[PDB]
Amino acid sequence: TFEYGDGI
Amino acid sequence: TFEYGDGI
Amino acid sequence: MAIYADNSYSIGNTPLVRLKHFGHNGNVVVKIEGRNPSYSVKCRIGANMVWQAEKDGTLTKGKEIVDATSGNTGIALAYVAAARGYKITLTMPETMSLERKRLLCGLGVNLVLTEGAKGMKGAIAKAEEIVASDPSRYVMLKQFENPANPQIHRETTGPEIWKDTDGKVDVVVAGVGTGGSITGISRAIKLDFGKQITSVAVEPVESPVISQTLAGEEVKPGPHKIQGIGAGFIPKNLDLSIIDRVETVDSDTALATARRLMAEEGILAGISSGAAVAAADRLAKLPEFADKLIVVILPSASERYLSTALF
Amino acid sequence: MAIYADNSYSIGNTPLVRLKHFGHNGNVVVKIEGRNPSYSVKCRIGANMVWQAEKDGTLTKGKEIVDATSGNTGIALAYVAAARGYKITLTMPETMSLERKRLLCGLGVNLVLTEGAKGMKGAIAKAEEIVASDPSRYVMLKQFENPANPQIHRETTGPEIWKDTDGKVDVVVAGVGTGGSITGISRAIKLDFGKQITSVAVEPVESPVISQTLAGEEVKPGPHKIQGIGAGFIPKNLDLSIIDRVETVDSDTALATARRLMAEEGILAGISSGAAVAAADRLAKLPEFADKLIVVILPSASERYLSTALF
Repeated sequence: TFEYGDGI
Repeated sequence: TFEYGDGI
Repeated sequence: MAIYADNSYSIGNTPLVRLKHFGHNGNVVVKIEGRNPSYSVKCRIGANMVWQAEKDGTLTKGKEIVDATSGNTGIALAYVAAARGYKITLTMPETMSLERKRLLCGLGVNLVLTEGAKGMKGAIAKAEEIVASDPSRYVMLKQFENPANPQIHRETTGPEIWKDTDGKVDVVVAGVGTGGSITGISRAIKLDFGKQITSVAVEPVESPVISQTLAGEEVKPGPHKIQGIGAGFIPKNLDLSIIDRVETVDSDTALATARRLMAEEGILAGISSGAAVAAADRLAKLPEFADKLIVVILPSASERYLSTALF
Repeated sequence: MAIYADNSYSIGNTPLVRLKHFGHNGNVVVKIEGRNPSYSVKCRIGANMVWQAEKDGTLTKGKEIVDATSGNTGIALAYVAAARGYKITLTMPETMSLERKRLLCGLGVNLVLTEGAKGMKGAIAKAEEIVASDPSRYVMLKQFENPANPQIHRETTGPEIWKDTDGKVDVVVAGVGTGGSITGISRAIKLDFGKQITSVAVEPVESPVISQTLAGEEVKPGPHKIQGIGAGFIPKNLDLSIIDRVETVDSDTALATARRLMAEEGILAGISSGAAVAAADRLAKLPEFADKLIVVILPSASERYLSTALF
């Protein structure tokens, strides 16, 4: 999963 | 490895 | 004549393709940003953030690029740093998809992996920590706030949409990560070309912070699988003032949609491309949008997602 | 205006980038065919072979595409079949790189895996076997002999090179698989635009059947790792008459060269792209080629080679 800017 | 048309 | 001095200059001019199995009578058209160096829309900001920093004097020979990113922006900065001869360090959680560690390592990136349980914040902390050690040596480009992000979209992505639709575009649908794409495109079309289109931001239903913010509700970010969007906060590079509508899409549907693009349209797009199309399809099937031309940004290509959940 | 009716029409218009760490004073420029739907030069023949078969009446609604290919041509035909609504079966040895089995499966391809120890011949046998079961239902496009292969390169790839160099191109360097690329490009530039350039075919030193043939020596194919070239025979779609020179390159150097393209130029190219550049660099460093503009085809992108030997 992606949270707080993760994966950008 | 690639032989006789393999990988095209 | 048309020979680029290095790969950073070959950005953009991505094509528009009409969808056959989405929308209503061809009202949905997609812009394939996977057709880019480094295979994503971020190649545009990777290039322009470096170019601007050079023009500003903040980036010079000798100085090193340091930044935190666990997505396509790292790959974009990596190829630009390689093309233009900069050293680059990227920080990211120790929870990366190996291939990306190799792709980045292959690109010459100095990988600094942080603890995973910290996530992005861990990584940004390490980035700023490293910049602190010699601010004279390190420049952080800051994609979430660097105005050179939306500016490149205003100067290229937006004008490409205008030109290729002959100014007939009525709606732009784009997922929001940094917000740069929707912001620049919207500014270009509404302010530079003067057409009052409908700008649609897309975010995960799992983490609908833009929707909650605009509704004056409690902002509750959450985890999701739509890589590239849903930062869990409102980034400085999202200009809420040009956003006309916000659509939420769930991870499973975004995924199912990306699979349909491949199987039914022969379009190889990433998870977030499926999200943008699912949102666009919904609008395209409202009678209010029936005679409107809807342009959807597809941010990346699907081979960057082999071994995720897409395949 | 510029909206493609389906993804097959978005082929080509790939960019030229000047190399900084190869050649002599910028005489080497690369054409990035990785910037294509399905990420390879084969998207061009995938499209045109289907288009021609439609125009010929040999391909019609209901009829199924059947062919043998363990390379990029399968991916190209797959995306075209998906875009235009054809069913497709591809045969290939049971020795494929899973990701490719999934990519193809994701594209809707009916995968028929044959025994590996048989290699391509096993697969082609099964393809023709399947076509025999109902020749009225199945059409095999035959990339090694189908004239629609080199024709698309004569009509697009060649003219793009001419236009983007303003007719200043002096040399074209291209690896040979089917031979379609070098054949069409050469025909375009020499016959349609009338310029006497030097056409350079590239093949693996491990399997230099073109070199051996032209020298009147015993033809001895062999195994190599340069995916996409070195078929081990002279294909019908290689027009030897337009080939001015043949350069051989070894697998290790082709690989090392592709790695340099990534790390030093920020160009994400495949193994065969490294081979083409290694050959071009050699010519570019001969004084006879010092004031000559050399254009090198880079057939594919490197993410199609994560987990090969490139990474």
